[PDB]
Amino acid sequence: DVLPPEADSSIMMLTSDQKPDVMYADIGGMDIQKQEVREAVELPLTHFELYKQIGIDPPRGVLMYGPPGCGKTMLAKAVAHHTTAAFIRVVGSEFVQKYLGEGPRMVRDVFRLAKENAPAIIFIDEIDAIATKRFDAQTGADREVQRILLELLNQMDGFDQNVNVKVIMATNRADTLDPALLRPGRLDRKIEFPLPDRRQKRLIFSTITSKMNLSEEVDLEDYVARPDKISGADINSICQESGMLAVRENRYIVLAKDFEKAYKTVIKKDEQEHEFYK
Amino acid sequence: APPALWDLAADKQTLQSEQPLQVARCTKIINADSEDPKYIINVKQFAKFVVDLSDQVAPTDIEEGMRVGVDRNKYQIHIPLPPKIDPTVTMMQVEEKPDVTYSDVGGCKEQIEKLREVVETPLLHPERFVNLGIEPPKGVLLFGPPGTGKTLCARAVANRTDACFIRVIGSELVQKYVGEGARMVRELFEMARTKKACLIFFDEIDAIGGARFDDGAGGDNEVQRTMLELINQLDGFDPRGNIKVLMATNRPDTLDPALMRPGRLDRKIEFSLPDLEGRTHIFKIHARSMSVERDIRFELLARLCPNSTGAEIRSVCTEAGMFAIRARRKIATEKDFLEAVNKVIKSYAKFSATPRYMTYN
Amino acid sequence: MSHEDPGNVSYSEIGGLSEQIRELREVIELPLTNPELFQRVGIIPPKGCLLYGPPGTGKTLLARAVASQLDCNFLKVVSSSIVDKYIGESARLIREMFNYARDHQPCIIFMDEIDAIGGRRFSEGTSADREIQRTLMELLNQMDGFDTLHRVKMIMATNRPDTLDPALLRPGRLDRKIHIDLPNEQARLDILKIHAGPITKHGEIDYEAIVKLSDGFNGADLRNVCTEAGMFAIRADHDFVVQEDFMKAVRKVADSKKLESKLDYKPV
Amino acid sequence: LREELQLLQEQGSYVGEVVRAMDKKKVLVKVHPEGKFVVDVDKNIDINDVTPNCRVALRNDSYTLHKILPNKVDPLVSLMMVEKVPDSTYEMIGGLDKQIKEIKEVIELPVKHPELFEALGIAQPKGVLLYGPPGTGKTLLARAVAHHTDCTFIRVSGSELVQKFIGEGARMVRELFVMAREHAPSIIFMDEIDSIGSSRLEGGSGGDSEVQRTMLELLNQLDGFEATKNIKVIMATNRIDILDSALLRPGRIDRKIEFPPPNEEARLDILKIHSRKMNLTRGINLRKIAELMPGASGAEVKGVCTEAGMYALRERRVHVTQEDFEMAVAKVMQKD
Amino acid sequence: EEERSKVDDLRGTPMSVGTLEEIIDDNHAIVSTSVGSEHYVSILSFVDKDLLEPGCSVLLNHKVHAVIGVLMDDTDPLVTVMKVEKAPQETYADIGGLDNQIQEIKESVELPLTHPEYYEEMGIKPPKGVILYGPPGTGKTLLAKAVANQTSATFLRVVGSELIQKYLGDGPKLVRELFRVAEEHAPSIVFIDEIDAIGTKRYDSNSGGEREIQRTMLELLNQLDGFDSRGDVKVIMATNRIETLDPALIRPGRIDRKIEFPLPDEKTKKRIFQIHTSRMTLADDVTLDDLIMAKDDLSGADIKAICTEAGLMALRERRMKVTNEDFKKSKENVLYKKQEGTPEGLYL
Amino acid sequence: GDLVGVNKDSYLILETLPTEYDSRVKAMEVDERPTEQYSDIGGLDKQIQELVEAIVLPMNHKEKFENLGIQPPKGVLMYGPPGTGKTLLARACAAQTKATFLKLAGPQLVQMFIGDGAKLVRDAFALAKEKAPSIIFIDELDAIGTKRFDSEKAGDREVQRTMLELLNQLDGFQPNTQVKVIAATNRVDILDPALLRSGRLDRKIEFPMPNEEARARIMQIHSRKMNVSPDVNYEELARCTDDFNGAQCKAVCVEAGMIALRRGATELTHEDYMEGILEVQAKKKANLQYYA
Ligand SMILES: Nc1ncnc2c1ncn2[C@@H]1O[C@H](COP(=O)(O)OP(=O)(O)OP(=O)(O)O)[C@@H](O)[C@H]1O
Ligand SMILES: Nc1ncnc2c1ncn2[C@@H]1O[C@H](COP(=O)(O)OP(=O)(O)OP(=O)(O)O)[C@@H](O)[C@H]1O
Ligand SMILES: Nc1ncnc2c1ncn2[C@@H]1O[C@H](COP(=O)(O)OP(=O)(O)OP(=O)(O)O)[C@@H](O)[C@H]1O
Ligand SMILES: Nc1ncnc2c1ncn2[C@@H]1O[C@H](COP(=O)(O)OP(=O)(O)OP(=O)(O)O)[C@@H](O)[C@H]1O
Repeated sequence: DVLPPEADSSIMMLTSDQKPDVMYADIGGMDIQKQEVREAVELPLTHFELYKQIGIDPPRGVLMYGPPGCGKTMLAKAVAHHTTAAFIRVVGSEFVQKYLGEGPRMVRDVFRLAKENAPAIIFIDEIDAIATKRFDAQTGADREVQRILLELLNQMDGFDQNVNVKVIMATNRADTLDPALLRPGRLDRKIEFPLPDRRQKRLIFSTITSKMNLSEEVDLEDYVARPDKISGADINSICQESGMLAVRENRYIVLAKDFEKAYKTVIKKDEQEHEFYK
Repeated sequence: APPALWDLAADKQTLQSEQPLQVARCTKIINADSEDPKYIINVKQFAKFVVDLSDQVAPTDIEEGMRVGVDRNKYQIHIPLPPKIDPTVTMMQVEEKPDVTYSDVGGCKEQIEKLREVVETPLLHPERFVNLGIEPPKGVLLFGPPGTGKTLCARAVANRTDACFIRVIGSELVQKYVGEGARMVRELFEMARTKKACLIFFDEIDAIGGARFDDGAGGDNEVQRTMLELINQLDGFDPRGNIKVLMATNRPDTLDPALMRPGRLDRKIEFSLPDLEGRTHIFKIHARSMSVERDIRFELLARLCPNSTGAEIRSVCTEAGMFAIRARRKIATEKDFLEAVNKVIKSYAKFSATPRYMTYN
Repeated sequence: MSHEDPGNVSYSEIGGLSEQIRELREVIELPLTNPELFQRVGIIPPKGCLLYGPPGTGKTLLARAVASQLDCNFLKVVSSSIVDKYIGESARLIREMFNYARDHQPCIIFMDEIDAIGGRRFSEGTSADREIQRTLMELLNQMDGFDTLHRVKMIMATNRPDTLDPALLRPGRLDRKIHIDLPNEQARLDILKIHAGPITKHGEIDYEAIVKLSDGFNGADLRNVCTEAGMFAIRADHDFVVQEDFMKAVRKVADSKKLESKLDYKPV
Repeated sequence: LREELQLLQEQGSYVGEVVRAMDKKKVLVKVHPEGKFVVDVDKNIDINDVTPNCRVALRNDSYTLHKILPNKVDPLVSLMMVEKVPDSTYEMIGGLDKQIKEIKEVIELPVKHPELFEALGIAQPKGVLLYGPPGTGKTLLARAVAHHTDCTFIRVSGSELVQKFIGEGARMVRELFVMAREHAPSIIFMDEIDSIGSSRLEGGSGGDSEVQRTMLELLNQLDGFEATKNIKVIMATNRIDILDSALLRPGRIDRKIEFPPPNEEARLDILKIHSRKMNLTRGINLRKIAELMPGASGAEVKGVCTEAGMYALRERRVHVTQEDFEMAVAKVMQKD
Repeated sequence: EEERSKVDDLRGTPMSVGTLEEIIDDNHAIVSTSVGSEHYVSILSFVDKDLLEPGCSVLLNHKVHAVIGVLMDDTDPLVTVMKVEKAPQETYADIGGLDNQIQEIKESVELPLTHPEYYEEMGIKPPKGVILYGPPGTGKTLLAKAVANQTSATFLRVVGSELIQKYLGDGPKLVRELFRVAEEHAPSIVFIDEIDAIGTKRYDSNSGGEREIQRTMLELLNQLDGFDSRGDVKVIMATNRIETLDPALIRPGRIDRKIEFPLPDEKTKKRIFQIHTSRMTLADDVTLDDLIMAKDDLSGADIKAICTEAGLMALRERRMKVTNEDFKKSKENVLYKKQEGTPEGLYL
Repeated sequence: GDLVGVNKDSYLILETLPTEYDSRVKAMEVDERPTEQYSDIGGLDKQIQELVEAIVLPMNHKEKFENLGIQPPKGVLMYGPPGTGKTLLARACAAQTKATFLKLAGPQLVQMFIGDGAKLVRDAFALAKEKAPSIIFIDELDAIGTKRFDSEKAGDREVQRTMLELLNQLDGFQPNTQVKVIAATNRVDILDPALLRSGRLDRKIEFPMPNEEARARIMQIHSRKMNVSPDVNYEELARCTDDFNGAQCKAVCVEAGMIALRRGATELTHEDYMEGILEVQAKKKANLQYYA
């Protein structure tokens, strides 16, 4: 006798339902951005008769590159607010074991519950590790898990078509990835998280100060100017260090000297004999 | 098949002797000893085994790190196996059989003489330098113009007195595996001290001797595994060694291995290379090649080919016989090939004049 | 289980930096005795810190003394356990070691000499750099929980923080970055009193000549100068020594250490 | 089943892999986690169905081969070949008609014609190149001409898993030169690793300039030995360093095709081409709608339909009024 | 006959395939099979023990861990590449126009093998092979003698290229390529061509860069230097431009004959094209007087290319025709191609 | 624990068996005592006292340290251009002090398998707590202590983590002050600033080229084991030596003894010293012409 299927496998899923994370109303004013998002999220989740009509086959591909900054998992738990689905969360190294016989079974048991249960979303963090190509026998298992990556790659076309899966991929460095992994027909959509630059500055100072203590006294006017000059960046979580110098206090409502001291340490700048043309 | 008949027919006594020692699987290394009877042993199955030893083997013969036999049933020690090592890496390391006897020298006397007394003379007469001690030097070095490289090492092969000696080159020890070079140089002297009479040789230390340090990213630091560890393993005191090793390379580079050797090694000679009156010596061994006319004067063509060593004038007597069959003739007179020799020096100097000054400069 | 460090006082006796003693005091030790202070105001304690060097000494000691000052609770991690062996199974041991780190509450995590096991992916090397990242994945996973997070305090140390990569260079995983400075005048008499300890000398003396001749030295280096001047006493067959022969042994050895002080420049 | 289970009861029964076959009737057996084995006869199925690398069952007791099982070797490769490109027959390609008449006589000749080689007086062509700003259709035309030529098509690198199945110390492209011969005679392509990173073949030469040697050595055999003919390649590049490909090949002997930028004759038919898979009306004029975009890229043709097709996906109706047709053109003109 | 039905019960029917580790003088032969297992194997059967050598595929009987004999080894994917021959399909009737160069080196390639009598009396001998170089086909110029050397003995062609071949380097498996082909026959001709070392765009993957590409070439020396090889393995190297070989590397070889072919003249180009077209012409009628007179000048490389497109453009008419306005217009493309870079100079 | 014995599948442990593991990791090298003594160095009597002190003082003089509060040195950095006779002088001091010697080298801690030399110090310093000094000597600490600038990583990986671990257990664990460790380097170019500590390198003396008095001494005291030729002024051979290494001075009596073979007489003259002295240095073998 076989399994039902299935008993699934070890580890676990979900855990992203604790709430709250991030509200989507921040982009609600545009409606130019949400219209493309609204068509790329909830309609690809469950819709049937609308596809075969127009004939366009929606791809499962989601590739997230561009960090820093972080982005990513914010929009992951934010989708949990949007829709409810089973989230498979595993590190790229989670299936590495002492034997090479269990490996092909685990990634098979992960992708076979995606076609079995709907809707399903599987998230693997930074698979660029196993993307390293080495033929050596001691790395043979290390190359065996990259063919496992090519195995589950063979398994992701088994989802075609159309039922069912949602594959979101995130990596810090895509230079080590193989060309066929980013090729369309499997992953047809490359979502590049933009560099924080100037835009993510003010947004990321506002989200940390809401988690910071008020700050109903402390006036954000001077901290968006002088600390903004010395930012690296060194963007997202140094603002948390600005809050982690509030625990340095010793003060009930964070003093002005606490913020300024946090950003001025990292990172330093050395000026000005050259850029003075400005 | 008749040789394979009685060959295959011997399995009747085999299977009778196959029952004993069948349990020797597998080779296992021991660890420590708290008492005399019981020792802890580790096997390649990854499972460590404490056990006593059979009454057939004395306890004093078991030393820490000794691979011994086993009885898979009782796990007890069966018979010791001397080799602990090594996977592969031996076949390119081991060199056997002679070639290139001493008669192939190109006329260099003092050079080949003082490097002969560092190796052949001490081993041929051990009591001599022991009573004459003082003490033999700890090593030698070879480098210079290419002629004559790698042949002087082949000279000691046919002049070898008793047992063949080990040859090692740098590029075979590259990683992949790191730490073999350490493990290798330790075991070859342990294998030596039993029979002695085994030389250790290393070639082309320039590529693996890159010195010293750079900003980043290394770079030379992974190359420091080859140069620094080999010199360090040479820097031992045991004894060290009995055969006083050897060294050969191309350029004197680099500075760090070059400044480390005077503290240990000795006898640094510079080629030499032919003397103006020594170019005829390479022509003497070549005077036995094919049929040489008595009118030929070797002193005449010697001066016309400067810095030709024995390699470039080996082509002289080659181009001699080369154009001899091209012209269908038999012998080659002096004027015959030397007309082509003045061409073989100049026409081959158009692209490169073969300087060695520009290598280190 | 057996790692121990004193202070309290011996931590505050290091003489510097003064505000850095005031840092991990309320950051590490305080959450256990008064967790209500942080949760009422709403400020979260830092989940990580990084102490580099050596502009002076105190990279390890600063986090080390507050490590056992929280409680008898501590878990010490040595960089030798991460490398493991061929096809190293320590991936589950990094999980095992942190699993038993949660057996101790509130937990503290150390990492020392990460410039070895912190291998950088800038220039892509042998797969040994990959398994370094996999061991980093075992670090982050359990510390990314889904489990005790704000309660546990992780610490890492490095020679230079160019090995962290943009992941660890970022806060979160490695949050606080703190360096060490030199003491001042009349504060030299302060750090002096705690370096007195077992070694004693003549009744009438002034220690200012001793310590002033050695500037920018490790606390053990100055402790060596006191012993080196004390080991000159056995050559003089006396218990104490006059300060004239002191300054001799003090100045000589100190100037010999300064020639070896090269490579103190560290990247930011 | 009870009696047969007793035969399978002790150790069960295994599955082996035969690396080589012998005439002595002893067959080598290999299990994936275990080591290689070998066994005497063992004769069940006809021997002609037993080939190296093929999957075979293994008995427990005598360790013989009970049956013969179909293996997968070509399915491995061919699956990677179907990943890079769809089918894309002649009905899936258009606008290149001037160039398809240029490429056919190179492609069609060794499959069907060759007896007229001596009559035409030309050696078997070494390959063809296509260079121009992308653009599409260069990949679609690969298996297009080959479809009506009846010759099967194999694709290209990365490969990417041929660094193990084929050894590292192995010669790579020379080992891939074997795979093309092991398969039925086919055609190759260059895809892609042509990037804007700065400008160079620096990173492209790993999957291009080295595969340039593959077309030489394959047709060197086809000339010399093995069998039989029918091996071809197609180049895909853009601008600049193609002149270096003309430095590597001194014109001997390469068919001349310049991969065009998107053109009026190209956009006219290649639109209807991709509209055959979807059911729409005839009220759309493909002539003038292609002339309003004299630029951009050939991939923008699919960008018109597919990307702007999500707007018709917004109103929950299979077809939309002409007001959106001008909006479909308005979206592609903002990126210009 | 009877030995087949006799030893079968002594070895099989089931058995295993292991590997050899080391041999002891006590007749116990230590073997190693997957995974991590040793044993003492004492067998007098079928050996042949001397021809084995370690690393072998030698079998291991199930009862109990004994080696009855050997079968064979293929082996590895590496051997399946070349598959001989190469047979003389590049013909001396495809080349012509070179005389002073064709006479000299014809002796060196034919100096071994035939005429052994005065070769062995020498005893020094030049068993170093030869060396070629030069653009575009100057190295391919005398390659026609290498294929003329396929009519007897054996030939080998190894593409040097630049990047794909990397390994440690250590050159471990390329010496295997040279060794396995010489085990079939053992005469040999080994040919290397197109060394790109000076023309590299970048280093490949983790190799080096810079000196590590040099040290694997220094290992290419130490292989070829070399210690210790006697027979042939006739070494032939070729490239477009050689600045590579150090003053030390040329001394072992090739210290005798390395070749340079000058650009062809009107006599060579006419003898190049007429001989190349001796097998197949286009519409017959071809006269070589106006071909070399119209385009002045360029190598006989592109003269086949313009003739390649000559019958190719006429193939729109499916066999035979010439359009005067179109032919000179199609010739304009290649005419301007060489007329864009006409000056140098005055290269002089 | 581990190491305990247990019988087949019955899984009963009869006795708890020591000690630790494994093979060469437990005992790196077994050395009884050298054939030479500290008296073999001429002219170095000034800088040997600093050496001899740090090793000898914690043993016999320990009772005086608890009275005066004296802490014995642990690490010592012994460095000079080779030959400096550092390794002969180090081990020779362990012969008269009964100290058990253990031979170890820095590069010996690097193996294919990661985590070897690193686990060795966990075993090595555990014996430093178990055993009483004795002694431990290492060499080439400067190379293995190379952290580069941009990492990772060097070829010294396992040891640079091992050294800083060898330095770590000196820091975090006070009982590690037992079994003082001697370190030696052949160059000061690369030095880890973390090496400065009481338990880490403390005594440091730069070794220059020995003076004319010391160079004449060492050549005679290296030859005390062998025959020394009479009729020697010792002044001429001393002043003619500039930058010449002490190990080369041994080669002087070698080359002068090698020529004694072809000379036929084992007796040597004072002019033969300066003959072999100028022989090895400056350089060899050429002469100055064309230089005007
Ligand atoms: N004086 C000589 N007598 C005999 N043979 C000579 C002489 N000079 C040169 N040769 C020959 O020339 C050949 C070429 O030497 P080769 O270039 O291999 O030296 P090498 O090993 O490259 O030197 P290095 O290791 O310093 O680079 C040698 O095989 C040697 O036999
Ligand atoms: N508003 C925000 N903007 C950016 N980042 C945030 C914001 N709020 C929280 N974060 C950070 O996002 C992190 C979670 O992201 P995730 O778990 O995907 O790891 P990651 O940030 O991708 O790691 P890495 O940056 O190394 O790739 C949290 O550590 C948190 O500090
Ligand atoms: N200053 C010195 N005092 C005494 N002996 C010396 C001196 N310099 C050189 N020697 C002699 O030279 C020989 C070479 O020893 P050397 O100094 O090269 O070892 P070392 O370089 O210290 O070893 P390592 O490099 O492993 O530290 C020794 O036998 C030693 O007796
Ligand atoms: N301020 C101080 N007071 C007392 N002892 C000190 C002080 N600073 C350092 N020490 C002593 O020095 C030794 C090392 O201390 P610490 O860990 O601060 O330096 P380190 O980290 O080893 O040096 P590095 O930063 O170069 O690695 C400790 O054993 C300690 O006893």
